[PDB]
Amino acid sequence: VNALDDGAMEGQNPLTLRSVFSEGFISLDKADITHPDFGIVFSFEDAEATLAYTEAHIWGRLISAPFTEERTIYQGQASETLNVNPYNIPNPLAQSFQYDENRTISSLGLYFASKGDKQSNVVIQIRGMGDQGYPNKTIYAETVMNADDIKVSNNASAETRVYFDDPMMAEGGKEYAIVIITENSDYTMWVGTRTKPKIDKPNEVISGNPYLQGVLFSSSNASTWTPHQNSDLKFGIYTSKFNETATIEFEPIKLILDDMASSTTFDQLKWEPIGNYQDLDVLGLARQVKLRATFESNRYISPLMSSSDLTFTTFLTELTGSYVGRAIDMTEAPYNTVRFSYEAFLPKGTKVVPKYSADDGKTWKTFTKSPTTTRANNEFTRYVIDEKVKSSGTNTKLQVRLDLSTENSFLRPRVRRLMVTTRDE
Amino acid sequence: PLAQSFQYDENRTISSLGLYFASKGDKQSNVVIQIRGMGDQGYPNKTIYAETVMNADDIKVSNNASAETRVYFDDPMMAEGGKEYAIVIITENSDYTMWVGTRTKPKIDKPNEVISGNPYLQGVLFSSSNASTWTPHQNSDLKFGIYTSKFNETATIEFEPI
Amino acid sequence: VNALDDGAMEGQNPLTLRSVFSEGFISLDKADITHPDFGIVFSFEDAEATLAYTEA
Amino acid sequence: TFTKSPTTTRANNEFTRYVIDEKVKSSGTNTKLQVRLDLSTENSFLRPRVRRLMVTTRDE
Amino acid sequence: NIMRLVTPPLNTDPENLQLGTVTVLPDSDEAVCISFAITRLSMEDLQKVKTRVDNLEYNQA
Amino acid sequence: GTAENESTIFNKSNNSISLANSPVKEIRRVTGQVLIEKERVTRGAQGDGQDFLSNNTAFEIVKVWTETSPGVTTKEYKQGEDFRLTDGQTIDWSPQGQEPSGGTSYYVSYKYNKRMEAGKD
Amino acid sequence: GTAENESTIFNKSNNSISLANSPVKEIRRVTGQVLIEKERVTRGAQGDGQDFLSNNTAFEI
Repeated sequence: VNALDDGAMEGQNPLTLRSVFSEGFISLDKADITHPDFGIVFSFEDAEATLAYTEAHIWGRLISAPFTEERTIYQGQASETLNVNPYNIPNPLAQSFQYDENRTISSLGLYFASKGDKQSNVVIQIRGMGDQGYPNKTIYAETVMNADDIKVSNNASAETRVYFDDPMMAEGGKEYAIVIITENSDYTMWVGTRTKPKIDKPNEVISGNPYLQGVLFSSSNASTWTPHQNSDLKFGIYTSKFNETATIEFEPIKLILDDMASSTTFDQLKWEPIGNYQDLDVLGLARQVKLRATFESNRYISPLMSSSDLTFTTFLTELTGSYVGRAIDMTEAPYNTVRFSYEAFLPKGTKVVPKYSADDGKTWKTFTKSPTTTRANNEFTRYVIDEKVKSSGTNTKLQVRLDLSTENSFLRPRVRRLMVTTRDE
Repeated sequence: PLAQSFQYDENRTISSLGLYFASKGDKQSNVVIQIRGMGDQGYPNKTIYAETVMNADDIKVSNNASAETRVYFDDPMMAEGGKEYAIVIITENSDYTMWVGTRTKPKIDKPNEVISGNPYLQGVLFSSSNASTWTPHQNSDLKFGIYTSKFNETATIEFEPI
Repeated sequence: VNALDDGAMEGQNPLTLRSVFSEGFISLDKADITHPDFGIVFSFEDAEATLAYTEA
Repeated sequence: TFTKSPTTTRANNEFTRYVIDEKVKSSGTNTKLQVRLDLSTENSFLRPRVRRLMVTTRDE
Repeated sequence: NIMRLVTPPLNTDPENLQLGTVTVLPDSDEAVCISFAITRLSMEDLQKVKTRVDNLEYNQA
Repeated sequence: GTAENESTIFNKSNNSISLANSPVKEIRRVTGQVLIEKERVTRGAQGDGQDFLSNNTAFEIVKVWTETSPGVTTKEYKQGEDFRLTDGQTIDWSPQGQEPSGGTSYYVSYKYNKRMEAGKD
Repeated sequence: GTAENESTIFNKSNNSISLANSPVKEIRRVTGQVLIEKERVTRGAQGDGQDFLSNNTAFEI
């Protein structure tokens, strides 16, 4: 348990705890991030691991949203334009915020005054705030916004919406900073500054601070930040609240009379189209047929997928991958018994298969015992396995692995608090 | 005191530094050169990885930023890849100045030309009144040079004849 | 091994691990720098200690 | 000073791990501990270096 | 087998106590002897182990 | 009669090769240079150590690299300053340069003489 | 133990090559590519026919 929180490991000949291996999911140092099966994305704010979407022609509409967004923070006053890279224009910015309670951040609102060419893009990130009130190098969210997605206006009216593939869980009382990075020198954003006139209402002036609990920052390298106490971005943060169930309807569409039997065979609550299907029909032979899908919603639904419009190909995708830890030399502590423990959240149509290797990944084993289950919270359940992996003799090496897989894109598994200990009995 | 941040993309063995001074104090004055680590929030920290004392005679000066004083440490500074480090320059004398490059300003030896972009993109010039609280200068960087070394199989010394 | 990475020790009446002592060479807290025979110098970047040159 | 010779295990190209396990007292038990390492060189250029010092005691 | 891969024979006959293992270098008079015999623990040793556990949990706290 | 080291240059355009003697009883051994692409290797725990290849007849290292995602090279290592071939069995990291982190995994590409198997090769 | 096909690229600048396994008993075969200059042949009496070389392991002319 103490090793779970340690979060760092040396690059070359590391001192390593004998017969102990744990992964708090708070740093990349423990992970073998260049193994060919490695496929996780991390959420350091939650200390959780999951799968990100990968793209490896009927269109679909999200009739019932899995969550409903609400704008809790909104700084609307704007007076001036600040270049996103002021200290490298020939001849990055951030804005801090906080919440008094635990909120699920689903999307961000930004206002851009100008943009670059078609091929240019802007990287939007959410970074944590250190003890001394400045942004840190930790990144909790990241996305790439193309030029076509960035709306611009000459009166701060156009609001480009930023979505992330994983929701940002903002703990109450902790400061977080939005971070905006782009190599192009032709990107500008509106900023509200105290005592300056408003853009749309010159008669009025920004009397007080625009957003009292936040400060604008600027940097030439995204490491050293210069604060602007009297200035804050024009921005809006949206927080979501998930509901019981969500629904999709595919726009109305192998031999048409027969294919309904094949269709209704595959579309099932425990086959690849997990989404509890329904179907509206015209006259049998018609190519006009309307499929409908429904699933149980949860707080980890991807805001990007929800906002984006679907297809029957992008939906109904098997996302898969593994966590794989760095191999551990147990030559000085031989073992023949292993205690494998982990917490996993398993939606409908998901699996988490623990594995180990005694040979630096040259082969992979699977436990024969079934795990004993203890409930951690509403989502996560603790799985523990205690098996004598070797009947006689002792292993001298250990490598730890977890294989995550899905049946569709909206429902994905999550794992956290992985602890593995070994004994000689 | 002043400081300048830098970083490397690989593990390098830093052997010496290069600095440029515009003026110096008297014979008895000296300047303390240090290499300090960079904290998570992009500021210098109190940890000191190297330290040395440079006398006035070792400090070369020039009116066109042409003289390069070389600083050597007794122990090499092993710079870890992806980590930021900050040179730090401390002296109690008030008659020590250094050349700095600032964006949009004319060059000393070529006033026709101006520094268009940032001088060193991955570093920032710092200033402080107590070597604890640092005020960054985003548009300015020191004129400096950092030397890295590759060691060879054997070394040989020869002495003057008896 | 865990104590090797602590690098902190109180001045007056420090709580110390029983039957354990480790030096990470990352801080002066563990070292008796005032000892007469103390003549070693730390390199915190490498977490190593070595000898500095002395003319005498 | 320890009477046993240390058992050696290699760490990397330069450093080597030295480990000593000796019953320092035949009968009775000590109640104090103070660790020391003595470094010395023959010339100025070649010097030793030490790291990861770990000392543990037992009652057996 | 080659010296990097060589291992002692695997036995589980209850009627025998293992004393140790002898490794002979390939075509040589030299041999490496190591003792691994399962020695007893007396009640004094077990009490000492219990005290060491007590010190461990104290240090954990 | 015994024929040994009967030699023929292999052409990609024509896989067949003929034997000189007519009344052949048995083929003792067929051996040829083979290239392996993207063999995964796990970096040993000793720093500046030796990692063993899957075949003990190697003779040239073509590439040594890592990928975070299929086809994206994260780093490539420069032979003769980062690593060298030793005994035709191991990648040796004893040179001064960079090495993969302990207990991580990386890719090797190399040439080796394979003893070809009847029915299979 | 037997090692076969053990391999090395030969250098004109350094004639010596090593063997991987330390305690060598005997070498069964050393072999490599060799170039012959200026070997004499007499043309066989049959038209459009075959002339034999001094070695039966040739592979480029």
